[PDB]
Amino acid sequence: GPHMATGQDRVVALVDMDCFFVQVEQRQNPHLRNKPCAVVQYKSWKGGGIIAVSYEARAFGVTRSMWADDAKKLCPDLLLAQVRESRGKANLTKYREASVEVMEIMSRFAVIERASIDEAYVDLTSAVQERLQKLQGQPISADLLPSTYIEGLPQGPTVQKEGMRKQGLFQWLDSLQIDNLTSPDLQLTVGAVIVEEMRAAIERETGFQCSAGISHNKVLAKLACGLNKPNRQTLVSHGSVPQLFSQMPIRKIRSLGGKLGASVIEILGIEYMGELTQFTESQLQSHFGEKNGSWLYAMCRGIEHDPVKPRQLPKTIGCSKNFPGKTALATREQVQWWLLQLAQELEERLTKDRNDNDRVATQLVVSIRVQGDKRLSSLRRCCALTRYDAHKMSHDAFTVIKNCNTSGIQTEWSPPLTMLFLCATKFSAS
DNA sequence: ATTATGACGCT
DNA sequence: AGCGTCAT
Ligand SMILES: Nc1ncnc2c1ncn2[C@H]1C[C@H](O)[C@@H](COP(=O)(O)OP(=O)(O)OP(=O)(O)O)O1
Ligand SMILES: [Ca+2]
Repeated sequence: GPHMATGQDRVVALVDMDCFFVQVEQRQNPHLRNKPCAVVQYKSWKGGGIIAVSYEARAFGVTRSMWADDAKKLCPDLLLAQVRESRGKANLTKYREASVEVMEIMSRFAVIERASIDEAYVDLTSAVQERLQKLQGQPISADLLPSTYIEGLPQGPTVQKEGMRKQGLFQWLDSLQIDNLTSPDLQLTVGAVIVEEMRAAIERETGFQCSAGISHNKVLAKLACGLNKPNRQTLVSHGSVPQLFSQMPIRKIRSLGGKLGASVIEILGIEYMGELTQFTESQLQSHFGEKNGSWLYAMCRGIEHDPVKPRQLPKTIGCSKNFPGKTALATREQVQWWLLQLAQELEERLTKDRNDNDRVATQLVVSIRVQGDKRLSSLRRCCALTRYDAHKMSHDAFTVIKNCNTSGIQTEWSPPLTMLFLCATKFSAS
């Protein structure tokens, strides 16, 4: 009733760059623009592995993880851009720097939480309040929402996509009460106005297009973002939740895409998020734990309280390389040489980070995978990171893992290593 | 023979 | 600490 929380206290957005690495390469090489194209890493093995795909290529069925040779079978005219290779490994610097471009623009509008290389959450609550004070009861023109979809609309008593968009937007605005400055629906709408502005600035100043979700929390914002890709934004109101969730597979919600989501489905014998409303909070806690149970109880009602964390920079800086099948490292000289290569890229990135961001990493994490292990990581050890020196870091990394060697022979390494990973962590101000 | 990342929860 | 899960 009057004490039942509705989770409408915040305005939160999720900005998601469209086929990001592809856009980066297309900006650099105009020949790739408006073409079926993909970004690949390495080229020797089956033409290389695809890590990003343009929407033109997706129409042919091209997907991430697909080998370029196989993608060509579906899309013979597919164009390709290769990830830069340095010191024998893929180097993602161009995309990290492009990410910084976008993140710094978004930061002008509000505090952001860097979710990934090309996603950021935004808490627009305060900005919306300010903007509402300028409007002063003034209605919101549909012209201020040129790329916005209102989920669930149109509805009630045109066969084209854009036509439908406008009809929904019209119904939404027609029902708004611009008279109430505390109206959640109004707040969401102003949030979307600001996101239009943010997305316009991103495209103007970088050339990159993106999609966005606007709602009352991170999970709904994220879900909304994916509803109308690419180059569009979607508003998901609290009111839209029941119908939206009624046919929404549980795996579509952030954090429920893996084993937990599978267990929710199996244990409860349900398929859709909405079906969760029929269980008490205690019931959910009993199956999935105190934390998960509470989260699920609230989430299926469109309520979540995870805050947009003020963090624009990554917490860690890591370098990793796989050594599949026959290429698995089997000698001591091999292991040492590749640790050095990884350590050299790491030193380079750490030094840049220290100059730009006034901080120093204090811990070096070393991870390896042994041939046969199904897990991505077989072992993880840490040592002190006291100096940004590649030779020292590689030596220290070898030291902490050198006893993983079974070979009675000092020169041979067994079982062969199929993955090396160096990660700098635990930053302090400098 | 996907690969290269990155954040956070559990114990 | 070291491992697992989930995500771009
Ligand atoms: N599994 C992966 N391995 C390596 N790189 C990845 C992987 N997933 C994503 N990336 C990289 C390439 C992507 O361009 C970028 C952002 O990923 P993601 O948001 O999942 O898709 P995308 O931006 O390419 O397409 P979309 O338009 O659907 O968002 O990060
Ligand atoms: Ca993206």
